Amino acid sequence: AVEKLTVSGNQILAGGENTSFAGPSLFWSNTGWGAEKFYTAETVAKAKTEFNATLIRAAIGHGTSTGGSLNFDWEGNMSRLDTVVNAAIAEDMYVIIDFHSHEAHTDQATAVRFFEDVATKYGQYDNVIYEIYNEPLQISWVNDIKPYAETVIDKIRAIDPDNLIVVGTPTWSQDVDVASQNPIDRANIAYTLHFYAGTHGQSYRNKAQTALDNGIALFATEWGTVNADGNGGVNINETDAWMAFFKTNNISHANWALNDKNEGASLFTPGGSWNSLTSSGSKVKEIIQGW
Amino acid sequence: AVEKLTVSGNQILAGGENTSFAGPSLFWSNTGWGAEKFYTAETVAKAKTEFNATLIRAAIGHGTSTGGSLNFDWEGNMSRLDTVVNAAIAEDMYVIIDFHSHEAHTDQATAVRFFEDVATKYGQYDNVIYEIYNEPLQISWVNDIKPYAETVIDKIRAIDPDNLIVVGTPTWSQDVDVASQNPIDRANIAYTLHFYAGTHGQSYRNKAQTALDNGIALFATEWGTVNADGNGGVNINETDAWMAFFKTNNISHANWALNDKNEGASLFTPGGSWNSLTSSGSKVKEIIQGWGG
Ligand SMILES: OC[C@H]1O[C@@H](O[C@H]2[C@H](O)[C@@H](O)[C@H](O)O[C@@H]2CO)[C@H](O)[C@@H](O)[C@@H]1O
Repeated sequence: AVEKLTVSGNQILAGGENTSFAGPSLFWSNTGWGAEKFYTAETVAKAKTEFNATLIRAAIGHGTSTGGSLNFDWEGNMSRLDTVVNAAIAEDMYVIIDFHSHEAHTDQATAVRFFEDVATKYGQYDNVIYEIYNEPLQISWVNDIKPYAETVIDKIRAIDPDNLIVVGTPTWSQDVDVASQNPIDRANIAYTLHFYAGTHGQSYRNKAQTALDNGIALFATEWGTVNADGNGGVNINETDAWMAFFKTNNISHANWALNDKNEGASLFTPGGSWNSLTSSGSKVKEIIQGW
Repeated sequence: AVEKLTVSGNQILAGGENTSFAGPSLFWSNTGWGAEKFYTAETVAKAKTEFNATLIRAAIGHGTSTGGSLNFDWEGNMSRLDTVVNAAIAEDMYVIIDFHSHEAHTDQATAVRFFEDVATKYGQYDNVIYEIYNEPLQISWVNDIKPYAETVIDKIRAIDPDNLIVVGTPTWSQDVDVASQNPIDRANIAYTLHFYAGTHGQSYRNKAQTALDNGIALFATEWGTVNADGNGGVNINETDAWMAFFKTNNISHANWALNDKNEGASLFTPGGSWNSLTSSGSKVKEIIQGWGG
């Protein structure tokens, strides 16, 4: 079993203690996107045996115009999620159930369906973390994200009252500072912080520091060692700066992405696996093993 | 009236004869979960006229941290159970009173309260079948489930001495083979077997075969035609394989679930009922209608 997660001030506690966890985020679960082969019990086990990962994020794709997402293949995506969640539980790892969307607030009925479903099927497990809105775009925290979050949090809690729920923030989950000015009034809520080392520097970390200073807990559910588009070279200086920042603030994180697509963010070289890591994968392996 | 259910060897006898019954299992009775609307006398009557169902399972939600369960709304869940039980008696159908939990052994005070109340109110009826622990998880049969079971069975039996009590087994009630190695020394006790056609096949039937061969009777109080992930299509051939295994061994069963949630296991389409069945609903209706009721 894993320790239950709760929020106290700007800290997420595990079994009542200050600590943090590191693991990989699976790539989009979308049918046709190539990462389906990774949504397996075998891969979840490998994340643990190879990197000593303590968590794994299931990025269940959502989007009314996003091919192969929940809007086009509910069954396939939900089946992949089920496989990963059950494996995570069996491996004593946390599983971040991510409604991987950039438009959750405009397709609310689908979001509610997704969350009532996951809360019903997996809510009893302390391993389960709900990530209700991956990456909101340049929208309003108070008027777009917050109302949607309150609605979804309440729908989830009518089924599963105990849990840590991580809420996306404006501008691809960078504006944790804006969210911190008007936090959500519900128990155990953390806020999403996303960054890509080759694009987001100190100024982005400053925004995260502001959020922590304002009293909200952060969870970096997705981050890359490369550029913001998921490609390019590994920026060690910025990656190390960000990891140091996370370590000294007990911020848990999931790296993008356990996949083999021909892009720098992939942990594996194209058609490769755990024995053929990319430059990003090699760095991520050390970070996770050393966490 | 319905025949008295007893256990002899690995067989459940009705009035002393070998036979089995089939019917639908209602979804979680929980307040706010959308299935409360199905816990009605009309639904029980319709399960009989539409599907020829001879039983109906009332899945009364339980969970200290399970929203809308008996722990949060005692009266609401109990009232729904009451409506279904009385209708079952009025329709000459068996009613499986299911303490729908994944944690009964860790909240025994609630389990005892629930069972003493139900045994006191409905124990006089032979229609009543007690299912004391829906689905134990990764726990011990000998160290966790069995002690819990003996305690609850004794609490029930002190009030209602005649009835069939079905006990959950490890790993979502799949480990009947494990339970068969150390059976409970109480009269008329059957053991729970749960499976989903799209996920569990011959290896799971083999575990059940091990249990039967070891001397214990089984009752498949919950089963689905689809994948265990609740979604997906109906696996016709595997469902038939399981139904043949049940028919030949006279194992009674309740299908999951008489509900309208948009998932493969629901018998009905969203906002639908008896005249608007899902692919699973059509298959389940076929099985129940031709079972023997
Ligand atoms: O290859 C599948 C799909 O990828 C899309 O880009 C991804 C990118 O690979 C991933 O790293 C990032 O996190 O998300 C984007 C999608 O927003 C690409 O845009 C699609 O054409 C392609 O089919």
